[PDB]
Amino acid sequence: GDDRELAILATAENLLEDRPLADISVDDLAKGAGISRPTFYFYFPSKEAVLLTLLDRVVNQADMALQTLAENPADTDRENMWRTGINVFFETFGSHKAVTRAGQAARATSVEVAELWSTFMQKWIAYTAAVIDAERDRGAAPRTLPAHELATALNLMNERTLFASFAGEQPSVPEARVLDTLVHIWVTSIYGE
Amino acid sequence: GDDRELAILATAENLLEDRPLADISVDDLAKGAGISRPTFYFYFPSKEAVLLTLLDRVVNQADMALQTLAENPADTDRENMWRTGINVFFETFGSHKAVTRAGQAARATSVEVAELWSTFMQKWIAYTAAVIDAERDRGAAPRTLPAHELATALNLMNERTLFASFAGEQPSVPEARVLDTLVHIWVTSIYGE
Ligand SMILES: CC1CCN(C(=O)N[C@H](C)c2ccccc2)CC1
Ligand SMILES: CC1CCN(C(=O)N[C@H](C)c2ccccc2)CC1
Repeated sequence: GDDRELAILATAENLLEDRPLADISVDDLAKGAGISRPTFYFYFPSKEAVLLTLLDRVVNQADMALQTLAENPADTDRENMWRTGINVFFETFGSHKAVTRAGQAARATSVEVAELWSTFMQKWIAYTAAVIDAERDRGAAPRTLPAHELATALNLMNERTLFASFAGEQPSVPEARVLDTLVHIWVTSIYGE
Repeated sequence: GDDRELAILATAENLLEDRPLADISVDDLAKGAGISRPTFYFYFPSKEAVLLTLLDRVVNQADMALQTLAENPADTDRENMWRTGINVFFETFGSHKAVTRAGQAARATSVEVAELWSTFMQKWIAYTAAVIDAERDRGAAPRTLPAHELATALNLMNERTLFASFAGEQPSVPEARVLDTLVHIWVTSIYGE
């Protein structure tokens, strides 16, 4: 039951490491999961729906990890606070590069993948903005740009820059330098006047 | 000759304002350009090739505008220098939103659109890095991050943030606030310690 479903998900994630969704068949997913094609269709309406679930799981893992941080402050300076938080996204999505890559491409063709991504981006921006506001309220950050607009650009930066590094795009920041690059831009743009 | 070619390009740009490339036919482009379908195929091998040329023209217009700036320094402070340069991209791509939107989507499916975009990104990053280096050499900017890695992230930020604003994505920075948002992040990240 949940075991066949999990096997289909594992197969799909494994197969997306070697080729795109377009080059993967339902027969490929069924075969890999040790089930027939009609049995597959009992668990999922389409290969597209398999990706959506994989992405949903990755996105929620990141979100849950950020919630955990938000509830248990690490005892460090402000630079390290931002780094720790950006690192949740670096590690979570960096641990699922094929799902990241396929899921970002699916945004063009799938309304549900677009809305999933859009919902969580709004959440992570809102949280970023709340932290900047608290930093301004405590007098640690200067009142420069509208917090929510600053939050939006920094989050979009992270999205495009992390994804380019993971995919090895040209151009991209090397994966071993991307965390420090983002953290510097967040800290200088948040604290700087 | 060049007139039929230009008419096909104009038709394609006009039609991309109302619908995507997938929903536009060669018969649509021929009709709009006042030519037959075989005559179309004399000028362009595909509707895809029409987009590639449109994007090529937009990209080169931006590039040429930046070259002009680079050769004639505006007499202002450093904030205004960056703003003027970011503004070339804001205005050029902002004046061709349908071509921008279609061309960015084509990156997934077209190797030539991917390589066009990649070539000019490398150029604009290299130029950004050269300016930061000169700023460091004159002692106006501190030696923080590797210039080229800083240049890469700021350019990727601009790409994703400008495009989200133009497309009205959720989330996005409002188009009337996006220039000031980017300029603040560039200036604080380039000059800040
Ligand atoms: C406290 C903040 C830390 C930094 N954040 C962050 O990088 N979000 C962006 C949008 C992202 C999300 C998933 C994958 C790649 C990038 C948000 C939350
Ligand atoms: C001096 C620099 C100014 C800012 N630049 C810039 O925004 N480039 C990015 C990559 C971009 C290009 C086209 C469309 C949207 C964004 C580069 C050059």
